[PDB]
Amino acid sequence: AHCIGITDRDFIEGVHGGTWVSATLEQDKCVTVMAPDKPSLDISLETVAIDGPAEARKVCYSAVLTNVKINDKCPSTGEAHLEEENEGDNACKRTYSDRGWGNGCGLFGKGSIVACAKFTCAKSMSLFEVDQTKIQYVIRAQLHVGAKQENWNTDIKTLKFDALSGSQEAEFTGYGRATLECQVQTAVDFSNSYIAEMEKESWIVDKQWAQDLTLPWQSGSGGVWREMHHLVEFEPPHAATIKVLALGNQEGSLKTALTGAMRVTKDTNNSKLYKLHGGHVACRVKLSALTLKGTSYKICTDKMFFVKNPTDTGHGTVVMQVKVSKGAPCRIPVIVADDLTAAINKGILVTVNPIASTNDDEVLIEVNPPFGDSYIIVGRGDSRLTYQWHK
Amino acid sequence: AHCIGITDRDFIEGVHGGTWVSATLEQDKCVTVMAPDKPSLDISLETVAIDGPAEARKVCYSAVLTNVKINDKCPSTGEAHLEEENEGDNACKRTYSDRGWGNGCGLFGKGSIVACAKFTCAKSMSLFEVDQTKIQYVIRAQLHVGAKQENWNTDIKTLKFDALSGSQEAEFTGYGRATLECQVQTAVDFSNSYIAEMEKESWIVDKQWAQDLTLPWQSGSGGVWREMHHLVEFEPPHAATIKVLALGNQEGSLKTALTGAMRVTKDTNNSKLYKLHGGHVACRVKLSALTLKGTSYKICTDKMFFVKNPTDTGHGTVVMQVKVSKGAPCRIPVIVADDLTAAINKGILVTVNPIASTNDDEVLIEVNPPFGDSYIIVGRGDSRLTYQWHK
Amino acid sequence: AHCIGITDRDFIEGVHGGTWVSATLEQDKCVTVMAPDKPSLDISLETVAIDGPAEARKVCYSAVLTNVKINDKCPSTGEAHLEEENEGDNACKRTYSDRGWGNGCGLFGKGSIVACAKFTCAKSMSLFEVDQTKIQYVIRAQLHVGAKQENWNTDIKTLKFDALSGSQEAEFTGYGRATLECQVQTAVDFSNSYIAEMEKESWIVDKQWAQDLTLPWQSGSGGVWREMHHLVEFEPPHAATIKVLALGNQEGSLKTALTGAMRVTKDTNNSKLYKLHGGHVACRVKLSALTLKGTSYKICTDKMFFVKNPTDTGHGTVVMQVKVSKGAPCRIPVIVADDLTAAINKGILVTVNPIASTNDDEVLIEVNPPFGDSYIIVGRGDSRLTYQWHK
Amino acid sequence: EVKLVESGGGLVKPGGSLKLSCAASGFTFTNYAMSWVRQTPEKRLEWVASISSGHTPYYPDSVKGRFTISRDNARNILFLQMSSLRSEDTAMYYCARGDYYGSVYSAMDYWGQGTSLTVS
Amino acid sequence: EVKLVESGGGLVKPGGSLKLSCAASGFTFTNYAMSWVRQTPEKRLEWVASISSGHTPYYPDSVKGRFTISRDNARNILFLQMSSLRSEDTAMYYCARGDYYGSVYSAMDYWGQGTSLTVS
Amino acid sequence: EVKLVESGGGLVKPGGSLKLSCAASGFTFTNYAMSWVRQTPEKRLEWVASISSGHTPYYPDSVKGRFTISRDNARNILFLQMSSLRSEDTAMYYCARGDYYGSVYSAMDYWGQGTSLTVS
Amino acid sequence: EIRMTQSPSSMYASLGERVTVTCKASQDINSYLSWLQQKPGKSPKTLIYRANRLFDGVPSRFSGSGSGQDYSLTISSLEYEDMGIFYCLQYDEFPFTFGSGTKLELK
Amino acid sequence: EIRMTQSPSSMYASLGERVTVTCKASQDINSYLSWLQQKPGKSPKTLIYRANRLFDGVPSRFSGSGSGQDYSLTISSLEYEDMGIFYCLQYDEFPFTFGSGTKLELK
Amino acid sequence: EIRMTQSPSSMYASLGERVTVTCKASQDINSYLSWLQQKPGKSPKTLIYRANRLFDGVPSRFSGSGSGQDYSLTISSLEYEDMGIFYCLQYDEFPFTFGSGTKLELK
Repeated sequence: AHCIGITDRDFIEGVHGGTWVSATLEQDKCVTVMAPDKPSLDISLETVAIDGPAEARKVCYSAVLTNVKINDKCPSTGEAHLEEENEGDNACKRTYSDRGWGNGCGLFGKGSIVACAKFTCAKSMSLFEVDQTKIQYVIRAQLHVGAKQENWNTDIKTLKFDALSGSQEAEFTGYGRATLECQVQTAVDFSNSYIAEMEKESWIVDKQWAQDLTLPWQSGSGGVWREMHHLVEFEPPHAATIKVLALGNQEGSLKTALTGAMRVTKDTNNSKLYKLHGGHVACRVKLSALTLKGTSYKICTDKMFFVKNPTDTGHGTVVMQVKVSKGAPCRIPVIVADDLTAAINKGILVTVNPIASTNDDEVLIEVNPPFGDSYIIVGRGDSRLTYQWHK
Repeated sequence: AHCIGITDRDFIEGVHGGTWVSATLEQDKCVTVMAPDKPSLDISLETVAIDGPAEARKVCYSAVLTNVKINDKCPSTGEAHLEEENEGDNACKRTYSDRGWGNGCGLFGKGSIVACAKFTCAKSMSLFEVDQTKIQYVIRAQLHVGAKQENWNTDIKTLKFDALSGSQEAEFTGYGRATLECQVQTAVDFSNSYIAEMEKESWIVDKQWAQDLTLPWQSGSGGVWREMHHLVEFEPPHAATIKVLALGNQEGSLKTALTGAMRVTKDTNNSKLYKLHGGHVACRVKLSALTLKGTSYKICTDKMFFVKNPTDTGHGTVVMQVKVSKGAPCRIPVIVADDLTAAINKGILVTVNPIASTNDDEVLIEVNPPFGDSYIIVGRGDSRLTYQWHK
Repeated sequence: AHCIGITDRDFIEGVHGGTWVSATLEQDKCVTVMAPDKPSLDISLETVAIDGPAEARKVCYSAVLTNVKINDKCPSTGEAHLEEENEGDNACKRTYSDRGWGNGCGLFGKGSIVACAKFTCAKSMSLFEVDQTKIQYVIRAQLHVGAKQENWNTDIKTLKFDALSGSQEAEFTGYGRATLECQVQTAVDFSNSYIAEMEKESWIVDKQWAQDLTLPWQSGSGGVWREMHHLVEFEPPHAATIKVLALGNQEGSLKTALTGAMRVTKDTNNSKLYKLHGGHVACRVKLSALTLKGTSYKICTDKMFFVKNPTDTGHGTVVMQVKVSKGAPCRIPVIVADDLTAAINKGILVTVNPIASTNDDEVLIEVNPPFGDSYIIVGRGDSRLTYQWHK
Repeated sequence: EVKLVESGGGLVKPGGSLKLSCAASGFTFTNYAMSWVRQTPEKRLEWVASISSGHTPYYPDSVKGRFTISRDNARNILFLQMSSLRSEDTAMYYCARGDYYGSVYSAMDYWGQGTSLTVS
Repeated sequence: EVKLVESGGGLVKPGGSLKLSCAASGFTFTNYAMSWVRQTPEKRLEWVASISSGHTPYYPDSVKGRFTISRDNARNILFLQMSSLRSEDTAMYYCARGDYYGSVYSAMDYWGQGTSLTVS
Repeated sequence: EVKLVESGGGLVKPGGSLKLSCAASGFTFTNYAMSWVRQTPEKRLEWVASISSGHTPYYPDSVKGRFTISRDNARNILFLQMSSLRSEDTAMYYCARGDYYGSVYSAMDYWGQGTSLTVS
Repeated sequence: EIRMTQSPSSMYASLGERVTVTCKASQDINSYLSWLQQKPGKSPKTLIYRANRLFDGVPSRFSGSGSGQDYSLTISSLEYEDMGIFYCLQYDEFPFTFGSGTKLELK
Repeated sequence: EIRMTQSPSSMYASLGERVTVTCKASQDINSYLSWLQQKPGKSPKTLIYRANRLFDGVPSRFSGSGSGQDYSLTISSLEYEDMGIFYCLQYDEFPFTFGSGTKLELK
Repeated sequence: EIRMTQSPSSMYASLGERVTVTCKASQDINSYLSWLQQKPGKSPKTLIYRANRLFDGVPSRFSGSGSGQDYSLTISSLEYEDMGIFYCLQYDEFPFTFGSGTKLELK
């Protein structure tokens, strides 16, 4: 009763009387649990997340330059300098130039020349500091109650998990309980890394990479851009002039290098919640505390009718929908066998008992068929309902 | 001639009928010129000089630090900044210290630290570039007229020389004319060098040395000191705070290193005029236009006497002061000989005629006597005057 | 304890029933003391100092020269003398010059010449001798009371130790006493050395090094300067005169040479108090008079919470800050173990009992997880609080 | 828009103790440094204390052991513990902020409405 | 006092030429930049050219290729080659230094008294 | 007895020249340094010249070249020859000896009776 | 070629009055702008050099302000000694130019 | 340890006219100087944060200037709301310090 | 260049009165100062050739004291040879130079 078509849908079966089992989850997939006489369970990672990591640093992937200003000195007349050179904010560079009498100079030789321009970032990425203690895990769980597919969204459990709350317990109405026990200490190493964001798109990458970026960068809080001479370059001088080049938006180059970095996204609602893809974790669960809600109920042996016919799962099992038109808190027998003689239920009933809980509503059923040809069987007496199946 | 007094004479003798001879002059020494029938001529450097050379650089050799500032950040939370960083006037440095809860720090690890201080040079040397074309030489020239020593400073001739006033001549009353040429374009390499200036003391050194000096420097005027790195150093941070050393006045170190440099001095009469001590020049002279003033005169044969006795020079020659009393415009015989028989003038007369120009006035004589014993003889008859001499 | 903030920490563990332990102490670092059933003690070397050591020597690293005098004699007339020569305050030099008629002399040759100038130290460093008897240690020591980070400054015991004292112990309330026999007699060899004082900077230097310094020097009594020849220099005479040269301020050179010395520091509160930087001390410590104070109190696990969550120290143990508000004075338990099953307390507990001594206040705790990774516990039941750690 | 406002003022017995505080608003509170100043009954101003954005404290020798400044930046609550309060400590007290780089070396910017303190 | 004083105003035929000039005094004139400006009739004030402390000129298209500035260290004299003159260029001209660094890009402090140029 | 006796002071033509002299007595004259000094008619004393016991002369810049000392210690006589004489001076002249250590840098010991210049 | 102007043809003004002028350009100049004053029959004088700060001797009677495209000068407590012509001036691109002129007159 | 002093002191002043107040320190404070004002009872506010530099919102009518060890504030024309007690404050040196303030009033 | 300035010029005092006269020099003179008298119409006389040094035959009623830069005579009793002109003379620096002189009289 969950996990339609999931990219992996693997089974773990507990040893009988084993209070715990362990599982490793990856956000692509889910894992379903068999408990040898207790309702089957299933679990999956909705997300791992950080909220509002610290705004440590910004980097400009593009800038614009304006009002380039220049002056000069004849070779003997000391050395050129200009007000902006003494301050920042202007990415200044200075060098020697050839000059001669024909340039109006007093003498022939190396003069000196200085050039600077106001620098402003056009577009910038931002970086943010991960706190491991601010990591959250959010895990989905659902028990194979056979509830209507629509009801899954109101049935589904979710639990928060983090190092300060390493244990939690799910509860299921009449279906008992199960504890869950996430593992933080070896899941992820984000302490060595920044979150990085550009335009509604973001990645996680290690601090040392960010430190090594050739691009110019900015404090978390102020105006002093720090290394503009990586982005700007100056032509070799002509006799009294230099033209100064802004490199274009490095964005594509940068975004190409990040192509191997793990992707991250903002929430729509909390703009400061960052949700991280590619996450994986280990966890443990107490199986014992679950309950088979309706095993005592009346066996149907009656003319139920199908609502969605037996159809192949993404892997292995078959699924179907059925309801009872007139009945009770009731339960339905299910068998899968080589022959319509049905000598053994060769396959495994996955919802370990599909109780027809009410007159109101259909129930979902899931079965692992055997290899080769087999017959699906539901109900009892001459009133039983059946169809062919294979592997 | 004044060259009698100098600690070192070089002698050069012109070939008969030779229009020119050449000599090399160096400030601590002087030259005397002999020619077979021409009054002997002596020449010397007074000085070589530069006028108001242009400011290449200023260099500080001491500085004082004040208004020292600190800022810090908790280890993961960012990178420290301070407004004063953004202008060179504050001689910044940046570093990290560990911090932890003992520092009140909210987490354990390397906190970022920055610090600054207002920098001022306390005492600075200045540098100036050698315009080789602006070099001047001054040559002192004098003739062995045998004029009294008391008169030398009024008889002596001073000649200017300049890269584009490359020829000059001198005139001596009755003794005629002399003309001089010298290597104003070529005698020194010093366009490769700066004049170095401290308080009332100065040197000349090559540009490369100065440019290599590991000390903060300034150029033009008023601009920010461009190389704070060396004169200021900061301790390791301690107890999440820092304080800043300053190195001592490097003046002594610098003045020690300059011990190999050639020395320079200031004209008290002209703050722009610098005089360079230790230069040398190559020079050439026309002797042809000289004449021996008194040649036509009679001999006195009358009772002259020594105003000052025959006496040793610095140079193995000897000198005398003699006056004729009753007499005439007269040329007086002087002989150095083995015997009072005076068979041969064994040695060389340096003032090629001693002339008593008037009965009132002594005349000064130099001769180069032979090795060993000899007699100096002056005058004739029993009125003769004589003196023993040795080597 | 204050000691948590030290960057360099190491553990001494006493053998069981060792009533004494001992520790070696160094200003850069701290020691922590463990014993099987005792409150842990932290020990740190504080200031090592002298007040008013006696003046050894003063050295003028800069001086100025003025009133310069010259006197001279013609070579035959014997040796020159001067009035100002009569007293050492004028730092005289005597030599010989050329003289001759060209400088008005009566005879050519070497003549006696003499010069003086009053000499005054501009700036001087001073030296002061180490009385080992006057060496005063201060030492900081504090038990792991689990006191709040802030209260460290007030619980801390500060004790002074010197060559006149063996132990001067103190008591910790309820935790009892520890005696402290410091190695006041033995820890340093400085009797062979001076404290060197420059302007607001100072060093310790051996007497030989200092006495070997060539700059002019003066007794601690301030007697007239002894050796000005090493600061004052003289040109070879020009026939009229000698120029006298003051060497520059040497402090830059000397402060360079001092770079190998251990640094020393002035106190502003008493200008005669000098503090030695980076010293060593050791001490013998009694632990048996210590007490685990809290054993009387209960265990309640009564809805405790973190005031500040667990975190790694600078030194690989982990710490946390917690309160039981309301509740009662209580000593809640702490363990680190292999698993959430918590089979073995595989790592070491570093402070043994908390004391929730008043219903409004927090406690600080420290633990030492085992190599690899391990799980931390405080409190009991499903209501217990937990986290995860590496080695 | 930014606002600071004081709390915890009033009266205590001489030698006694208090913990003053301020609530502050409109700025990313971690980034600023902050400080306290007295207006005395003499109507002469005085500096009390400051803390860096790097969470480091500063005091004048008038109170080196007496006050303690502190803040919680996550809750952006600022605190000023005090003890040994003497007659001369009776004054108006205001708190204030520095600048966005937030060294204590800063021209102080905005001041709270103030709260008084007295002893008797 | 720092001073400028213009010279070489007067009258000339169109298409003729003149020396406009000025003397500077009271400062190390070589180190400053220098600049020329005019007020025309119709009560407008207009730049015409400047030179760096480095001997280097700057020109508007109104005058580009007509004129040049020059100066000497020898006497601290400005010159301006009034040339190919044309009817609009009748104005009171002025010169007014530059800045301490020798930037042409600057404000400027002190103005000479100016002189009238006219053309028939 | 230290009697010192100047001679030769008198009238002279402007631009003319003169040689002054003085006779010493009573001490080993060679050992001492000496000086010439002029009492201005408005009563300003002014140093003229001095001479070392090593015959090293000294002069103020005001008479460089124009004046010179010489001495004859075979006869204990001082000379001061001078040229281009100018009515800037019409003083009484005196001379004096220095230290027995014999150096220019001495106070004056004793002065002669003097003789006066005039120029017309 | 930066265009710029300030609007007023003149200010009629009186002793102790406060009066102002404002200028607007074609490009976001870096406050590399000045205001200049000229009483008749003599050369101009420069009051404010970088658009916020004065040269020596210019009295507190004057001040100025602005950013980017927009600037102003103000006079506090005017006097007749301050009357006459006024000009702005840009100088962060080489076609240096003054925009519109204006003037200050007694009422 | 720095101290500061004002040569002026609490006074009446000619409302509407320009007004001046002045301070000196123990030493050079490198223009780390701020000026501030109070009206009785209500909380003080800042005016000048370095010599010749101003907050937003503070009136352009103020300016103060100086250098080294001594400095002065002016307003180029006073206002009834703006006459009050004025304080100056250096903030370079380790213990910060205030210069004793000057009141302004007129009938 | 060196300059001297004796402080008085024209004092009068009784026969046997006590008087101090004093001079400051333009820089250090390190007590290479002398004090001289001209009795009118006859050749000068030498009094003190460094401070704290009586010249030979000068009576003990003359005295004088000094410093780096400022110096004085004191006369304990102006006996009748007092009448005349008193001069200081520096001789540390080779352009030797004199005070103005100063007279004394009875009438």
